[PDB]
Amino acid sequence: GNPIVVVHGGGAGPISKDRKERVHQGMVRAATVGYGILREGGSAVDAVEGAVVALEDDPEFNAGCGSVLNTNGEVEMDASIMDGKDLSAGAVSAVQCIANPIKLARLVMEKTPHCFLTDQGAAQFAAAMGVPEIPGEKLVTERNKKRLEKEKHEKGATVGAVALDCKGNVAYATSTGGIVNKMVGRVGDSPCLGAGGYADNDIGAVSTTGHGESILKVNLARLTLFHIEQGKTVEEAADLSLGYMKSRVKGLGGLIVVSKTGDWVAKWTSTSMPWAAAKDGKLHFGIDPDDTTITDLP
Amino acid sequence: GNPIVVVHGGGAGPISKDRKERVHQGMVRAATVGYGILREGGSAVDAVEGAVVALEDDPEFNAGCGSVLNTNGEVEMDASIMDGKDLSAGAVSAVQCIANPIKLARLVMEKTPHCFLTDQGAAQFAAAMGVPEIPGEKLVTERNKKRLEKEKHETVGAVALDCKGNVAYATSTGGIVNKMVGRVGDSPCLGAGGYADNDIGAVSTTGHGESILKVNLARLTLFHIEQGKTVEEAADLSLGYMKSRVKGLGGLIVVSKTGDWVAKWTSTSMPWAAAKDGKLHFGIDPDDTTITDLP
Ligand code: NA
Ligand code: NA
Repeated sequence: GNPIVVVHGGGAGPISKDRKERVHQGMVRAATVGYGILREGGSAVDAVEGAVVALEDDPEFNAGCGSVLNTNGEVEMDASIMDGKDLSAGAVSAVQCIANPIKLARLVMEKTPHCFLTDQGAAQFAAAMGVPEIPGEKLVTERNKKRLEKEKHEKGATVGAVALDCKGNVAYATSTGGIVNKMVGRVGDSPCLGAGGYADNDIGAVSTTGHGESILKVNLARLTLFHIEQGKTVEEAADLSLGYMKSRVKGLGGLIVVSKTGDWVAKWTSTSMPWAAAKDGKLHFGIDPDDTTITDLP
Repeated sequence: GNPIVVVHGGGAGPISKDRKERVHQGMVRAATVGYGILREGGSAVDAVEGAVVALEDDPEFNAGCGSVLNTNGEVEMDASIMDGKDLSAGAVSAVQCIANPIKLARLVMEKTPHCFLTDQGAAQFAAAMGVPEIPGEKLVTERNKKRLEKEKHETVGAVALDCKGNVAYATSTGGIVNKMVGRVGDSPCLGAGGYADNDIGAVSTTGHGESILKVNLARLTLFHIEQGKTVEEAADLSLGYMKSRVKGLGGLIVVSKTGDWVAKWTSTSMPWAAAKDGKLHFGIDPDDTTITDLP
């Protein structure tokens, strides 16, 4: 039984030669953790969580440490995780002062009769679960402070993973800092099932990135899976769904897909999207269209 | 075109003879407001909002005043509204101390570059928009206080098709009895709480929120319509899937772009009403439909 892990960063382009290598190493690390969990017989859920925790902790990515700032220069995070076997899910929105929103989303799934907690109640739940509070300042990066000032002045005028485990289970995890200069309490697509991602053993798993409002309006992740159900390949499904978002709501973004049959793809309508996939002892990586590197994974 | 408005309450248990009549009058009033807006040439969005504001203000219904209580005996509300023309939307979650979450969801849609605000940020936005703050107690009913105590010791919506061919949905709720602080249901989530698309139709749902979210109930219903199923087949298939896959019960109302509509549920009951071609349709229990004329 051949397990697969696919990871994505946020559509980033253009980037400096030296930052491109840090992004590359970050993607490799996330996919290595994810694949490593799968190879030891771990679940698709553990794999996607492991991969996303890596990207949250990595300051080079828009999730956890490295999250973009809202209008007040604060880090407000969203995350969701879904299990394709029983459709079990966990999600958090407008979370602050925690290192790993995806672990909190996993906790919502496993420890509550719910699948979505927000802001104050999500903060209270994190405290009750013994999740350590970190200075909100430890999530803020200088690059994100500059981005915010740039955005505010111009106005003068989103990571994830999908997996198929050894037992045939599929899962997705999506985590974000949102959009630069967002309003206080703005909720994106990331914590919303069907938009931020979707996982179903009878179809496959999707994790998305891009303009959250657009992803929400088109239900991007569930839409992708609807084309797969209708007989389209993972590539056709991704193209059709992304294409529809572009034409209908003028939205750009990207997604990663894994079908129940083991087919996978990473596609985007934005400039770039860092991505990596691991399957059959091989690591696939890319950032720009039609520029992919494949290396052997012992 | 012939405009249509469909409204729903929350799935209800066997209720008292006199409570059924207040429920009936509430549903009639919501559909009357909705239909009245449509008949004057108003948009589908204005119609669904008008119908839902009525149900929020009505203490008989689980939205606005009459919202079920959370674990702390407080009212925390969720709402979403969508316009089928451009897929523009507005949603709010864990909102407190405001009379009309649906009006706040409409303001998110019209006055911000976003479509979903939560808790503290939604409250800040409401204040900046001049939305009056009401005491939490004004949203609390005695029936709800009893429900909470009972539970501890062990949801409304509208769809419309306007004269210009636009479709819309509005969904508003108090959530589930004894829910955790900050619990977000299906109601403010596009594709789950509802979905509106001029190229298909509009859906508004009710029931076990977690189940509705997991199956993407409203968008799922519309996928079946896209595949050639009638509004009735689509509703049955989607509700049936929620029941079998995630053990969830609930209900929904649908209006297709062609004018076909239906109200279906897997729960015990679901108060509903529909207005089209000067006629009002109403029911609570399966196959109890009453039809009356309206000039
Ligand atoms: Na990061
Ligand atoms: Na009410």
